[PDB]
Amino acid sequence: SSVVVDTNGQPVSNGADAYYLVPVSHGHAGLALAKIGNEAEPRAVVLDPHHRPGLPVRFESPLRINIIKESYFLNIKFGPSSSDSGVWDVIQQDPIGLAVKVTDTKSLLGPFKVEKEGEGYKIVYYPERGQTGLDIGLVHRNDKYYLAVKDGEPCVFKIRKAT
Amino acid sequence: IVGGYTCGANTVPYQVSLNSGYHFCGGSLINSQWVVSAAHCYKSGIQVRLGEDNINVVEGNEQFISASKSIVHPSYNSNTLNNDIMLIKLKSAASLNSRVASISLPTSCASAGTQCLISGWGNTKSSGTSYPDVLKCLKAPILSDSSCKSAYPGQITSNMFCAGYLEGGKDSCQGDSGGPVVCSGKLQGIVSWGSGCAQKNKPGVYTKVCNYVSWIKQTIASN
Repeated sequence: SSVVVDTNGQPVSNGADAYYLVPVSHGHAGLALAKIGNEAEPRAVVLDPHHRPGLPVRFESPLRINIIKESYFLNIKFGPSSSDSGVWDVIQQDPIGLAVKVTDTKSLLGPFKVEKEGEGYKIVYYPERGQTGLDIGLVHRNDKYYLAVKDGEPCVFKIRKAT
Repeated sequence: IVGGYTCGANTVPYQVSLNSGYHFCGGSLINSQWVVSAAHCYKSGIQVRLGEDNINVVEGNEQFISASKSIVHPSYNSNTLNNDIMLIKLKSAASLNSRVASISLPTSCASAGTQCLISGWGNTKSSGTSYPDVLKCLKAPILSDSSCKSAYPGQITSNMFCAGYLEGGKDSCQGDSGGPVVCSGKLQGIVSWGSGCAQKNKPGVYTKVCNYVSWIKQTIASN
């Protein structure tokens, strides 16, 4: 029921604005793209020290309200607002596991919710909407931090408005 | 409002805005002390603003009345968007005048093709964002339920109806939620949700007010 907000105290807009995800435990890490296995194009989302400020995201809910709540099912996407590229998804992939990846399709109701955690916010993945959720944490590999399912060990974010 | 026109100051006397320092949802004034809106517009400490045409200027005929009770429909489902309706009781009765009038509850549900009026301060563009200062209006017809279920598979409940234009270009959008859908002088719909705004084969979906008329009366009577 609580509103998701930015660092300036303003409620997160619905698709309208992009926001940087600034981790509290990785001050020098921004959202970025990397390859996992034998992929030609980078489709996995990582926290990369070689990328500050990281890639900003947009929060989209089909509800025609201008703010984002904890209880809304959300799509998270890179790039422009109405585009279908850069949409986040969870895909079983070795050796990381339940890795956050990008696709070019946009479901009507996304599998993500933004929930309060510690001093900030966590991205919670629900395989389907009614279910129990899985916190997205970090899998340490290749001198970068792959965002992935790590229930009990959430990755904590601040949400910084793109300006 | 995408593809609409400027209403005018006195033209939508039942339109209200839900505020907590900023505008986030629309609403409908149904009597002197009660406003209806969407369930997902629920917020703590809602302040209700009546009689606005320009939201960014204190035009003078406005009244800011704080909510006394914000009652979401008890069957509201945060996962399925069904039962998307909320009641807001004002702490004091609103004064009716040229810019402030109540809209009456519907007697029956409207049938496909009925011409309806949708209003709100939402986005005017299907891609990107642009928020107007003055209230915007749009005429749009109710669509048949068979085409409605085809547009949004598995998501259309018995308490919802589609409205708009299958071509696109004319639709409600983010920021209109909770606002009125008026047909024949009756509050028939509440703007709820849709896939993007004004996209082809992605019409607006609106809560079917007529299913809740007894509950509205029971809730107003009980409180």
